[PDB]
Amino acid sequence: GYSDRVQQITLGNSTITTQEAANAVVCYAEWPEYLPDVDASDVNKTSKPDTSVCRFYTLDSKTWTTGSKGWCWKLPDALKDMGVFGQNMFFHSLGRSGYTVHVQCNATKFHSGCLLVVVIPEHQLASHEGGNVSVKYTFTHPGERGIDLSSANEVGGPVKDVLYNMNGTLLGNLLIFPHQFINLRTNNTATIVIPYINSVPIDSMTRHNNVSLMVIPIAPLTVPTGATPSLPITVTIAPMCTEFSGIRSKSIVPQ
Amino acid sequence: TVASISSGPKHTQKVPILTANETGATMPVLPSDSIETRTTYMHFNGSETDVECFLGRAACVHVTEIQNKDATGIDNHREAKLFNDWKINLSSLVQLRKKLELFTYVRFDSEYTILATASQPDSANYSSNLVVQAMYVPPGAPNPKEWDDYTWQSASNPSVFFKVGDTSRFSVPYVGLASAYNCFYDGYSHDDAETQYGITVLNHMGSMAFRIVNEHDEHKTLVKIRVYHRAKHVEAWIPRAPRALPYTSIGRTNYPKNTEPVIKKRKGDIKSY
Amino acid sequence: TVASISSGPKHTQKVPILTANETGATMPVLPSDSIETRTTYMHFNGSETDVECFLGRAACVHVTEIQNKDATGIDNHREAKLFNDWKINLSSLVQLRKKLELFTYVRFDSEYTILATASQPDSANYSSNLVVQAMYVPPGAPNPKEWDDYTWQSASNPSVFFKVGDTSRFSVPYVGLASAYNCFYDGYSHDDAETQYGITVLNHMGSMAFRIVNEHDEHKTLVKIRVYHRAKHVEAWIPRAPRALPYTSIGRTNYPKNTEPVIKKRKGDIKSY
Amino acid sequence: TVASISSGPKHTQKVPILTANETGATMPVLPSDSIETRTTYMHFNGSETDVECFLGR
Amino acid sequence: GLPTTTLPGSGQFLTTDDRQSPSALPNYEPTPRIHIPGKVHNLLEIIQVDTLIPMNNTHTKDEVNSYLIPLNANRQNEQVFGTNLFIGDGVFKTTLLGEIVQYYTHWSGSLRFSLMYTGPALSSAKLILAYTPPGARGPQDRREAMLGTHVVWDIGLQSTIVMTIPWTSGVQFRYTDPDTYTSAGFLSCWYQTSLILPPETTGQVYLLSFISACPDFKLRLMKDTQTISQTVALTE
Amino acid sequence: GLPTTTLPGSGQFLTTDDRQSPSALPNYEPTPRIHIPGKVHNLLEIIQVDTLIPMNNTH
Amino acid sequence: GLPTTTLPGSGQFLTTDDRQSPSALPNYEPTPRIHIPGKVHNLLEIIQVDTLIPMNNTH
Amino acid sequence: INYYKDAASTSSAGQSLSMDPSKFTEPVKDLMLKGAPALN
Amino acid sequence: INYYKDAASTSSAGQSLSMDPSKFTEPVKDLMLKGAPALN
Amino acid sequence: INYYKDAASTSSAGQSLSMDPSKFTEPVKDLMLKGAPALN
Ligand SMILES: Cc1cc(CCCCCCCOc2ccc(C3=N[C@@H](C)CO3)cc2)on1
Ligand SMILES: Cc1cc(CCCCCCCOc2ccc(C3=N[C@@H](C)CO3)cc2)on1
Repeated sequence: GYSDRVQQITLGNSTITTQEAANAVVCYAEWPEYLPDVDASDVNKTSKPDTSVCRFYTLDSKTWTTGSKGWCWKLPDALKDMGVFGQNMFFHSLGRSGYTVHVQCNATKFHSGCLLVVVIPEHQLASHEGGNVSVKYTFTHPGERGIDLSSANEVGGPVKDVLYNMNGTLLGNLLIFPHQFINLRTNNTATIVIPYINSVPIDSMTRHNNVSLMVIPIAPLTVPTGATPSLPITVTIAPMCTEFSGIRSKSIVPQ
Repeated sequence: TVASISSGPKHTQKVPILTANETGATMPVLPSDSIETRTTYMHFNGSETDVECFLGRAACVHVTEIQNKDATGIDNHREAKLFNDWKINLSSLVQLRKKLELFTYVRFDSEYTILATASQPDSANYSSNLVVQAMYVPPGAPNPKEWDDYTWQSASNPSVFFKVGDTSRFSVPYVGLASAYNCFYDGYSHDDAETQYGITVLNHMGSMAFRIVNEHDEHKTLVKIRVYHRAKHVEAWIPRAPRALPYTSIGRTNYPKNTEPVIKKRKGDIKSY
Repeated sequence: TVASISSGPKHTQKVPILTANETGATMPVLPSDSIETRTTYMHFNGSETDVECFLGRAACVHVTEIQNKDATGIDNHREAKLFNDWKINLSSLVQLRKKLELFTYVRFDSEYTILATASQPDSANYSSNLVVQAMYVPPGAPNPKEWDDYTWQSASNPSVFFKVGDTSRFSVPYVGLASAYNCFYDGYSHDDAETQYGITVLNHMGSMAFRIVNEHDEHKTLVKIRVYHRAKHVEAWIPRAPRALPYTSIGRTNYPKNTEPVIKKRKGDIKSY
Repeated sequence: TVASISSGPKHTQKVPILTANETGATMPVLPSDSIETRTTYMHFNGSETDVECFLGR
Repeated sequence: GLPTTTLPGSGQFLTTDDRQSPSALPNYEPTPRIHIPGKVHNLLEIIQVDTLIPMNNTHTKDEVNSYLIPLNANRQNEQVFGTNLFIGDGVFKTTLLGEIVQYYTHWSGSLRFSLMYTGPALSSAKLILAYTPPGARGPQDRREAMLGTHVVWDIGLQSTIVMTIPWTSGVQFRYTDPDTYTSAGFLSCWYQTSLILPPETTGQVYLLSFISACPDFKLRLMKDTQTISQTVALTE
Repeated sequence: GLPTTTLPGSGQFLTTDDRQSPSALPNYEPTPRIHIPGKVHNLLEIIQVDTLIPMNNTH
Repeated sequence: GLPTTTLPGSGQFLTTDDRQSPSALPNYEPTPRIHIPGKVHNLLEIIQVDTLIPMNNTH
Repeated sequence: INYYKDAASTSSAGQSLSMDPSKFTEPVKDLMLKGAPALN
Repeated sequence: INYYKDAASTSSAGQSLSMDPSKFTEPVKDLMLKGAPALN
Repeated sequence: INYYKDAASTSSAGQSLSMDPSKFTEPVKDLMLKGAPALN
């Protein structure tokens, strides 16, 4: 009586149940694991807070309306302030982590709409100015708020044009990245497990984000007659196999 | 190898063509799941689509130019093209760039070919024979100030001398600092409020300096350098969506404003053929 | 091997020389069936009549020309021969064409040799040294518009750079879409009422583009390109009647009107020697 | 080859980090004598610092 | 001294040749490789992942909406969409498949075309997808369409339908770039019965459509893509 | 570096010589051969089929 | 005479390449080596000897 | 025959002949069998 | 010795030494023996 | 393969792979053990 459909994920002191899942994706078919010695470089023993950092943090909720263009969060940024995960983050020189991402959106059998939930490794954004204008730090570190693709261009911020993925590629091809759809008629959640993907064994958690999670409405939300025209979307994310190394004074970052 | 097996009528409870794309999978459906097929063999291996093959041919990565002329009274050799210099990079020209950016991280050895041809746009009695000297000036090492500085001694820095009209060829191991080169980097060099974003900060490869060894003749001679790059021993990770809009800058993803629609509009209906 | 066996007088009921040609056969009759012969050996193998040998020597297949000159103010490089281009084909010149069309389908690898020589028809101080760059522009890939377009980067398209006066040589596998190249094709590309007839539609091989890499000197230089083609690994099917009338077009069988009698008229009688 | 071995807390009478430089020696002290380390390998031979290489171009 | 003769081609530079060269950095030791998920070995590996087709190409500036094929409730017998199968051009051209095919001159193989339905769960519909092999015109009505490769799709719990365009061809390779002789057919879709919405519901519903290549597929003779060009070298 | 000497004829192009060359299309896979009746191997095979002689050349 | 083809790079001088050359002094006999204390093999050997740092740079 | 000492100086590599699209085409956590229902 | 990797790059092929004119000179359905009458 | 007769004409030497810093880092007459007191 197991269905692909019902699932339970327990991680730390927190549990999620979905009764309307559509399997789960594990990026590149690899599950998060700690850093092996053969791959290690820094000689420091690392710190593995385990259950105090590897639990589920639910970010603040978004509201899908007929005019929504899509939202974008960066990792580990989105979690920069969650509990002890965040403290560890500002206090060590280097850290490394994988995540379980669970995006939630329920409706009824009269609604229609379909969101794309995708994880993009190394999502370098484009400046809407063109040329070689850079995208300032603050703009690519929105924190739990994430970036709202239907917000206005700002100065020093990225471009927010959806048919171009914020980088000069077409929305249609985002499907080459680990992703899952939430089609109100099928699905009510999306779950993706992200292994740590980098060109170095461990890195800085503040100067470099290693994935952007993106939720994009593709088939517009259509509510039943005289229904309220909107649904909330909630994102809950859990660091998994986290390791921190090179402890010290506590980083100070712009803004 | 069979490309298609033989398959006949079906009346089952087992439907391989109905799936749920919401899952993120592309189910491996074949012609024989939905029509009646006959056996056929592949006769093919997919040899020429190997990434080593795809990135393994020489591509032009840079065209520069230097001239041989009397430096007498020149206050700025660099500025007179008495010796140009190139900030090594692999995204200045776009044919090869779009190919590499199909991947996120890439690792390979490089084979460089350098072709140098001379031009004599204004009245010369003859064509002189010039020897070019291209130096590798990695970051931290004195960079040439005049076309005949102590720098050119290049006692510790690899340099090649070849003749204009000829070609020079040598191969450099993968010089990246990390395990792969980042084709993309969503980071900064530090948490500064105004530091540049992108890979410009990561792809710190240093520059390469060219000059003519010959002193000047009576006429002036323009030498134009073309650098070709071939990846050998390629390794590529994490495929990405291909580049759709035009490029504007080395190292940023930025596209131009008021660009044009990249998807061709139908001449007719959705229903049109 | 015997070329003739010894044979003596015959008075038989078994006549090998009477046959019925209406059957379509050529009965294998020999000297020894009708005269008295002596033994003789062949001393020969027929080596130099092998089709690999017959089609295996280089033949000139194309002569084109490009010039190096100041492109300043040229509105149409292609038109100034600032870079010509050739619609690859193998019937433009006829010596090799008649040889190939002795067969209906032919399959082979090609070895190309390209000789480039320069001419300076009007007053020059000297002969410059130019490097040619020939690109393979298969169908579907951007074709060059100026003599120094992004196209020439040729990041994915094989190109060779050699010096004028020298020769370039490389070999291309059999690139046909079918199992053999059609020397003839009695069809159309589709059942259209006005589409072209012939092979022109089948022998879609794309074109090859040449240019000089050098910028301009003070004089002008004419470079004339000759492409030679040698078949290697030849396979030929279905022999046909040799070409009798002159050719008029690449890819059609058409002969010229009011052509001349191709059979030599006797100077004398049927009875004449 | 290991570049660093794994080493944990220490509370000894055996102090490798106190020396007397007046002796003229450079005592071979390592990260693992004064912090807690994890194993890591060298992955490197020191090929390009050989004097033949240094004076050989 | 051993006697030699040099052949035609000496000194040429062929961008596609593969030979040895002296290393400029003798004895240098590259950084160790660490493990990174996601390694690609063949472009054939990636063109089997499906991506969305902007089938609804009828707009005037690129929009998220050209990915949506609309469906109308209560229409009978009628046609949902049509397209030829020049995978190197037109709708296909910007898709990952289209985009890679363009790096090669010839392709052969089967294509997988699937449609995922996004209408309310309490609605229902039956569509017919038809592949018309080269030689006939794009079908003009379902009767015409239904006589060639087709699948009646019944919209249900299982949200997507995967249609395969089996390789139907005389010649074993076709050009990517639009060739006539080499052309592959048409793909059309019609109401089999009709879309029906539940009460309290209204308007258009959309289908998303994807394209990917079957394991069948072959691509050969690499060349340059018409999809990217430039007028001056970029700088930093 | 192995010592060599080049002989007379170096650099010449003889249309009849038979040597190896680099392939411009590294790794390309040609179309499979299918069977076709009629293969010719030697011109000696075909000159044994008889054909008509315009003997009456007098026109 | 063995057929050859020369590749791109022929005739170049790369200061970092390592090949054989004819000896200008054929048959000459170098002075014997005697023992000398102190041989260095790697620069890695010497950067492990400590030296003083002008830390007080303020002059 | 390598004429040179360093590995970077050798010619192009030789075909992976690796090929495994499943990391890209089927990265699902619970295995999907073709023919069995997608969602149970 | 092939110096190159691809088959197209090898020299000319070597003599068929196949040679069988009968597909062209005697494509008759019922075998004709020289010496026996052509038409029986 | 050496093509030449004299030893000077051969290419560069090959890595010492000798490496022993103790003549430079620990030339002390009585051996010092790390961890034991420097001056007893
Ligand atoms: C004489 C002489 C001259 C030289 C040059 C040595 C080569 C050094 C260059 C190293 C390779 O440089 C790069 C730069 C960028 C990238 C790259 N950028 C991303 C888009 C992808 O790859 C890769 C290699 O060596 N000897
Ligand atoms: C640089 C560079 C330049 C090139 C050219 C590649 C060769 C492509 C040409 C392929 C062979 O072309 C043909 C064309 C026609 C025929 C043919 N036509 C009939 C009469 C018979 O054969 C055969 C081969 O490759 N690299």
